[PDB]
Amino acid sequence: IVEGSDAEIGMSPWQVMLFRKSPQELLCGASLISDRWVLTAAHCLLYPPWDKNFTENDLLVRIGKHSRTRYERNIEKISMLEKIYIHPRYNWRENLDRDIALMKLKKPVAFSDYIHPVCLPDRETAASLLQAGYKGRVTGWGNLKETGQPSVLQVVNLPIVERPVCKDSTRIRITDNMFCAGYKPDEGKRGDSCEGDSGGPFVMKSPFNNRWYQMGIVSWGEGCDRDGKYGFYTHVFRLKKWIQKVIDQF
Amino acid sequence: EADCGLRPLFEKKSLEDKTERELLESYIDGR
Amino acid sequence: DFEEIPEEYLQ
Ligand SMILES: N[C@@H](C(=O)N1CCC[C@H]1C(=O)NCc1cccc(Cl)c1)C(c1ccccc1)c1ccccc1
Ligand code: NA
Ligand code: NA
Repeated sequence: IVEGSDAEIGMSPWQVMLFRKSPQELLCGASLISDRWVLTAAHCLLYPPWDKNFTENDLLVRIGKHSRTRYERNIEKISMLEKIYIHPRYNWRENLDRDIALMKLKKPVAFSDYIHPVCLPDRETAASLLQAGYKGRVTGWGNLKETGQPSVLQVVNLPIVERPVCKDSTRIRITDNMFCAGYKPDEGKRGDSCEGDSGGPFVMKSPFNNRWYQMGIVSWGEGCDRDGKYGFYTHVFRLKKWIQKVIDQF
Repeated sequence: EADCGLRPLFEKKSLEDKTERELLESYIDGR
Repeated sequence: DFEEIPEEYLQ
């Protein structure tokens, strides 16, 4: 996260760290959506251009964390993966269209003050809140600048951007399964996701029911926090039919 | 979950985090 | 750079 701040304790209790077993290292962010299901970006798990093709046994998830590097004894929980599910139409070849994946945990995780699931949006909450100028929040342990790494989880609040501005900022083909967020060059505030924040949640707090909803997944950007560029996020509601199908079937 | 999106250390205790109001102030719809 | 996690999780 670039130009963010340190998270408060328990501020993002759905935040998940995807952790490589060997070598032991951070791989991505992710989010807790129930006691046994974790949501992330598909490119955290499968990205052939970079020879990335992780299997269940390569990975752990670490839930309840705040410090990036510490083992947070009596606070964090570490879970093994039963199964990975990648969207069947995830487009790793071109533009990261449908950049979404689910991971089922081997055993349910116990909720706590530090571990709690986020909501997924219904159609109406999505329609009400996914509007240009409305702000969401991104959290992660990724890099603090494009060209370095945080002691603790970082947080940044960013406005959703008008779709023509998103389109006109990039040469990538953008789709309805994406939205972009960030400040414009003239606005006097900045911030972005960056490398290592991939797969983490873009959340919004509904003013109707005072609950947090995950609207986006950290997906792609050109550099980090560049003027005139924006971060792009997987549109969780647009892909919710697939999420529901996987959870119901598996 | 029936209890999703309600943080133990914030919503469940009626405590606000330091910047959530920034989000609320950006939301025009429905007020 | 990361503190070693408990061996039980690497079984
Ligand atoms: N920089 C690429 C990208 O974002 N990638 C490559 C694969 C993983 C992804 C990435 O690094 N995501 C993390 C990230 C960084 C900054 C902000 C956010 Cl929100 C997320 C991106 C891209 C490459 C060249 C020109 C424009 C955009 C891309 C886009 C689509 C397809 C291929 C490359
Ligand atoms: Na364009
Ligand atoms: Na920017």
